[PDB]
Amino acid sequence: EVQLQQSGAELVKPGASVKLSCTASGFNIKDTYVHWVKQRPEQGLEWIGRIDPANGYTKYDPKFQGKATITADTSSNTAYLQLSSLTSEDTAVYYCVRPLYDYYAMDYWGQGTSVTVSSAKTTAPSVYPLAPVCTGSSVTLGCLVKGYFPEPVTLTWNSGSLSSGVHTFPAVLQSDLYTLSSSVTVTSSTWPSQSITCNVAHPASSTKVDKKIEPR
Amino acid sequence: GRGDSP
Amino acid sequence: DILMTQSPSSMSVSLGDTVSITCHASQGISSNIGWLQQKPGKSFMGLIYYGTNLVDGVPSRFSGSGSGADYSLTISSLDSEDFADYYCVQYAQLPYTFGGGTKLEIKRADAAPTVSIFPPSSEQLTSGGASVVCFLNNFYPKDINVKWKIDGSERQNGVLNSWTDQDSKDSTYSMSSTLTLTKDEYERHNSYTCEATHKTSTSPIVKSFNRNEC
Amino acid sequence: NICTTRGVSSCQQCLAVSPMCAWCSDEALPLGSPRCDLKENLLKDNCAPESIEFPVSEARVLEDRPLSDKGSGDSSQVTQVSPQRIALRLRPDDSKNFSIQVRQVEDYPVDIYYLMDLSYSMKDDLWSIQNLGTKLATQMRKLTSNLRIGFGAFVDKPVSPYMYISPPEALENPCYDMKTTCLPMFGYKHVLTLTDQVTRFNEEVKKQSVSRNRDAPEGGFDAIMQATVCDEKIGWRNDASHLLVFTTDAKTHIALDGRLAGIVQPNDGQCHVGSDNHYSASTTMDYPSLGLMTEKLSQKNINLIFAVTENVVNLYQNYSELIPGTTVGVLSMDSSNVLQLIVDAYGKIRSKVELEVRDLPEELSLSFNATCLNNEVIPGLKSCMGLKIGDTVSFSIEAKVRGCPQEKEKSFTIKPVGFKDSLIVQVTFDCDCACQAQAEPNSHRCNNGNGTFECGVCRCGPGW
Amino acid sequence: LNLDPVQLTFYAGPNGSQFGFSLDFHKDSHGRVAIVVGAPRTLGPSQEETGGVFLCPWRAEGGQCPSLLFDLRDETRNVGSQTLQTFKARQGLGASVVSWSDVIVACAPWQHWNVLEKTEEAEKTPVGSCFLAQPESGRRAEYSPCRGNTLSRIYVENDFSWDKRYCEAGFSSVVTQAGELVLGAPGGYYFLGLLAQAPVADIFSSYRPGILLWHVSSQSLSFDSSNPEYFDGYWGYSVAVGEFDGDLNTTEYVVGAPTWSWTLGAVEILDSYYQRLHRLRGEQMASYFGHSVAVTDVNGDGRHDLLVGAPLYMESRADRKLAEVGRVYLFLQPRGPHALGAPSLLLTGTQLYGRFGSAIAPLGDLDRDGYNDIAVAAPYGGPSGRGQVLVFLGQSEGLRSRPSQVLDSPFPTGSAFGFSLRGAVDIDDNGYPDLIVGAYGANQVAVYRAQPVV
Ligand SMILES: *[C@@H]1O[C@H](CO)[C@@H](O[C@@H]2O[C@H](CO)[C@@H](O[C@@H]3O[C@H](CO)[C@@H](O)[C@H](O[C@H]4O[C@H](CO)[C@@H](O)[C@H](O)[C@@H]4O)[C@@H]3O)[C@H](O)[C@H]2NC(C)=O)[C@H](O)[C@H]1NC(C)=O
Ligand SMILES: *[C@@H]1O[C@H](CO)[C@@H](O[C@@H]2O[C@H](CO)[C@@H](O)[C@H](O)[C@H]2NC(C)=O)[C@H](O)[C@H]1NC(C)=O
Ligand SMILES: *[C@@H]1O[C@H](CO)[C@@H](O)[C@H](O)[C@H]1NC(C)=O
Ligand SMILES: [Ca+2]
Ligand SMILES: [Ca+2]
Ligand SMILES: [Ca+2]
Ligand SMILES: [Ca+2]
Ligand SMILES: [Ca+2]
Ligand SMILES: [Ca+2]
Ligand SMILES: [Mg+2]
Repeated sequence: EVQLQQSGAELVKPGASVKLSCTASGFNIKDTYVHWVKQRPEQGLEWIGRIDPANGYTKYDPKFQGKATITADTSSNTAYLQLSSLTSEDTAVYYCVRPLYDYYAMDYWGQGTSVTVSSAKTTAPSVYPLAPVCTGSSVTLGCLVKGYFPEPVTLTWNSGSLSSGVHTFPAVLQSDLYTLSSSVTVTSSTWPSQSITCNVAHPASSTKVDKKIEPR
Repeated sequence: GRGDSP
Repeated sequence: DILMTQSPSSMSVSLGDTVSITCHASQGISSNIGWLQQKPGKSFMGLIYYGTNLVDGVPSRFSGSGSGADYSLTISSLDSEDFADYYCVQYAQLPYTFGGGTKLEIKRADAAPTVSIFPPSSEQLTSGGASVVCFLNNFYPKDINVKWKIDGSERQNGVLNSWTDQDSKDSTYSMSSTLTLTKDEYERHNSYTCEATHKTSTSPIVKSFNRNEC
Repeated sequence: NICTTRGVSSCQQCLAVSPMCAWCSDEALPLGSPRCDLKENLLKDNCAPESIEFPVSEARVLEDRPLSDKGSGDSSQVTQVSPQRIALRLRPDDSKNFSIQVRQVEDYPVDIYYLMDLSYSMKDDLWSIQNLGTKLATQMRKLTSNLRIGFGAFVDKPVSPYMYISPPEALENPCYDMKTTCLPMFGYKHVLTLTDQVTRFNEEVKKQSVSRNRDAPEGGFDAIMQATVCDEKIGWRNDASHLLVFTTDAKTHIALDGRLAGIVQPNDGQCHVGSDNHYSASTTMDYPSLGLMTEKLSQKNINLIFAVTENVVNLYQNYSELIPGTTVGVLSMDSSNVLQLIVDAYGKIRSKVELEVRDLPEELSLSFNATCLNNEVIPGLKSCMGLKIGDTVSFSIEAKVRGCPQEKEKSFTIKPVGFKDSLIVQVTFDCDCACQAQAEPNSHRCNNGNGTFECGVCRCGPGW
Repeated sequence: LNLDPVQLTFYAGPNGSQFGFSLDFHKDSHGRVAIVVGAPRTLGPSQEETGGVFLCPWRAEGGQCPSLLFDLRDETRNVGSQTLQTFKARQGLGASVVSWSDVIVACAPWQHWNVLEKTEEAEKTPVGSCFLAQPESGRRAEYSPCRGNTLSRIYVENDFSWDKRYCEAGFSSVVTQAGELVLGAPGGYYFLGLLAQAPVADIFSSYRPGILLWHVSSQSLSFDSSNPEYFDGYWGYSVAVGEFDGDLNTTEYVVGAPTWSWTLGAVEILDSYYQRLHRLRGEQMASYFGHSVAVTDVNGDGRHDLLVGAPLYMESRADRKLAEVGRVYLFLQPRGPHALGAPSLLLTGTQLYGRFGSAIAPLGDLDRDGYNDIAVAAPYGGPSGRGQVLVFLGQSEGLRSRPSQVLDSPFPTGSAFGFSLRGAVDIDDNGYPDLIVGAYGANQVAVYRAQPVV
């Protein structure tokens, strides 16, 4: 079976360089072309270039000329994508791609390698409880995890107990730091009657804070 | 290659 | 560079339906086109190559068609696994170029958002900052607009938004908005509000509170 | 003796016994005297000398022109073999000897057709030989006063994949992608018919240029075949040494290679060079085989010379062994030494004398003693080597007939390979008696009409 | 011995088509035997020669045959800022044909190919191509392993390495029992010669029309060399398969290189990875030793033996003279892991220029005595030069030195009777294996039926 195992998520500072990899599994890297594609949420998919591992000849989209360099080592059955002078715009997900039958197609894809450029150092999150204002039948609480880096973080209520009826939102980049929040909805007879706690863990800095929600 | 040339 | 105009940007449909995505190149590409699938939170999978040829392993309910500069991807009888993102790509000329993409979303009856606002915590206030959070939960369709107002007047600077993917077993959407100010700037004003505008209600859903009061 | 103890019935049977046996057709012969006996014993019994039938094997010459001292002058009235014709008479199970002389006549006419590889690697060679015509003439002048030289060129079959067929520009100029120009590809073309006007060679050579093709081996063997079998166009003379000088620096295509161009039709060994002077069957007919090449070279008496570069000398030496009569020389990378190479080949070519026999009856067997160098006899040898132009050798020959053949008159030929002259041997088998031409059918003496009377005895008539 | 030379069957194609250049037997899914015939110069769509294939049903009286249709149109594809081009004019479709299972493979060794990019090009060259068909279903596929998209300039910059532009894939062909197609390409790697292999199943499942350049991952090609012994060797002029390493799980390749080592000629035996197990050198230069190869156990010991033809071999004769007559060599495979030694038998032609050994066909057991037999063609032999096929019977010690039967050509002069041969199949179902003989010069095929021994 054909599979492309790419390297783990990278995390580097602006101005530095990084070298991603794409190892062939179940076949010879030298069989077909190998392409690199860049994906961003707003911008979308962009073709960087290709290489023919057999000989080493490459093609690049002029937009990435100088920034991107594609290479390959048939000995280790791997293809590489090296980026330089990294900036914020270089923050994206990178995929390695090869065709199935058609020489020029794009059929098989690697799982993708995440790259993130930031000058921020390992910073722990600030957990702030969110209680409503001083009424209805159903009540809603919240939790704010502001100013932390890098990702990710695991948020749970009552240590996994309270699961259903919860909405944890995707983290967002607050100037070189991440911010995340989660809401939970229950009945009026559940709070403040029952105790509810916000459990946030940030493995990167090795910290696990717990804040119990208090009324006003 | 292995053809016509000195 | 060849431009790939892909439409529609998104569509709301149900299972068993037959839907068709279209792609328009800026010039003729003679069937040199491929269709791709990316499930939410996962990598890509090849569907079609050279216009009409199915990638090995792909179900036959998928089919490609077209010629010149216009092509189509069709899914007969949608399956629960087919709800995902789709992209077209041309390889007639280098550099290869991709289409904008198309997101197949689950369709359901409209639903009004559950708005909830939350004043800055004591812990944060003593830290020197102040963030007002506003949750908008379980609504449909996804199209929604939020607006922050301080003392009645709109505010645009210092606002962070975040949306969740369509929920699994209820097929709704939720949103989160956070207005971040300084402790000092926060105490200059009294009233704070977030207004939600959704097709469900012609009038905007409002929720507010007042500093130095409860 | 064996004659009497054999108890022969007729004069015919008597002679067949042994070459030493004789017969007596005399009427007045004693009671029990054997009519078949030694000629001496017969005369001792008062046998009429005229009645004696005793043939004797002999060999006298009919044509015996003296060997020429010079090959110049005369419209080929040159004699290099003597005698030219002899009459031979043999009786059953007998033999007789006769001699023959062969000379390498000085100042004999010479034809030299220069067949040149003009693929791209030979571009420099073409510059070196722009004065070969005159220089060669000056040197050969010391050996012959009748020189004629000619020129022909070859590359390879003008068809893919040997030929470049794209872009269209490459057809008119194969060297288009090299900042230069060369001729469109061609298989074989005749340029200059054999002539004594040597400056014609120089000037023709100065207007020649190279072409270019894809694969190393070239189509020289096609050119060799056509240069051989196109007599009139090339212009070979009847009475002259024929030298075909073949120059190349590469391997050569051979029979069956042509299938890579979709050509399967075997070479027919026929002429296909028209008025345009190009080989018109190049793209439709396969390369010739070594065997077919040998046959035609031998038929037209052509001495093939492989003048090739040292990187392929071994190859062509090995081919030379499969095509007898061929000579090899080491050519420089620019053909700068081809002059001396030719002069040396000519020497080596006229340094051998090898006898050959044609149309020899089944009943005759031959044997040869050779006298080469300085009167040195060499039993069972029929070929001399290490000769110089002007030298003369001789062979002693003995023919032995086995029994007596049905046909009483046959003729065969003994010719040195490559030579024009030859010795014709008219053989006559004498196994009959003269008295048989005056027999008496249904003679009154023989069983009263039931027999025939010949040579003194009674024979059982025909039908019994 | 027991082929019937009195009541023949004749099949005919169009004049000038070279009908009979190649042939083979074909069994349909039901076991019905038919004959597939190639005609390399059959006219195509634009009234130009493209070659063609015919599938003749068995009939005692023979006659004309229906066509096995293939696409004969030149193709063009604009992709990846390049232009791919195929050229089928004079491609020689049907220059080789072979049948396996219910599939037919017909090749066009001289199909040309080119790739354009702006002002540059790959060069218009004969990469060759094979066409595959499943007649009963109508399935069609192609296989052209020597096609590439590298520009001429790149080959020059790399010293013309791994240059497969003139392969002429399909020049020779053969299929393993397991259904692996092996192609001889005597022009591969700048005329060294190469071999291309790929499972038939994977050729079909990976092929789509209009692509022109696609991957067959399970394929395997032989390798380039720097040893001058291989230059202009035409390695793959002929090919065959068999069992020569004692391991029944592996299939070994037999490859002819008629001009190997400066036209000395050679035949090599390889494993499925193109590693060399044995090499048989030619006896005489230019004899084309390796022109044809045949594998079959002739001495009934269960061990495949090898036959090599050298159609241009010159025998020595009285007065130091040579006579081109052709020769065939027999190599018996010894017991256990050992190398094939000197030949066990030498068969030599008699007619001058007869080309004895131009083709060698295993016949199976013709006379049913327990030993496999063979047929050798001399397409210009016989006292009239019209062509002859000689049958040799197997025996405990190899082969009989004298033929048991001789087949004189029923066609006129120049028919090339015997240029193509194929036996070992019972077409009339009488229990005896039969022989088919091609005569492309006459555009006809002759069927000889085996009969009970007289
Ligand atoms: C022109 O013809 C000459 C003369 O035939 C030819 O030279 C010969 O080349 C062959 C092949 O290379 C040589 O054969 C060798 O003989 C020696 C003994 O002298 C052996 O030791 C060698 O054995 C090796 O090769 C064998 C197979 O051939 C193996 O069985 C063995 O294990 C070894 O690997 C080898 O046989 C031969 O010596 C010469 N002969 C002479 C007289 O030099 C030449 O190659 C031809 N030239 C061209 C360009 O065609
Ligand atoms: C060739 O030479 C041989 C000797 O080498 C000759 O043979 C001799 O012939 C004479 C004839 O009188 C015999 O007496 C000798 O006994 C022979 N010698 C031998 C050893 O055989 C022979 O005659 C010569 N042949 C020719 C044609 O001249
Ligand atoms: C035959 O040989 C003898 C010597 O044995 C010689 O004297 C004679 O001249 C020869 N005969 C002829 C005709 O050459
Ligand atoms: Ca030179
Ligand atoms: Ca050539
Ligand atoms: Ca095996
Ligand atoms: Ca055996
Ligand atoms: Ca048998
Ligand atoms: Ca039968
Ligand atoms: Mg050359």
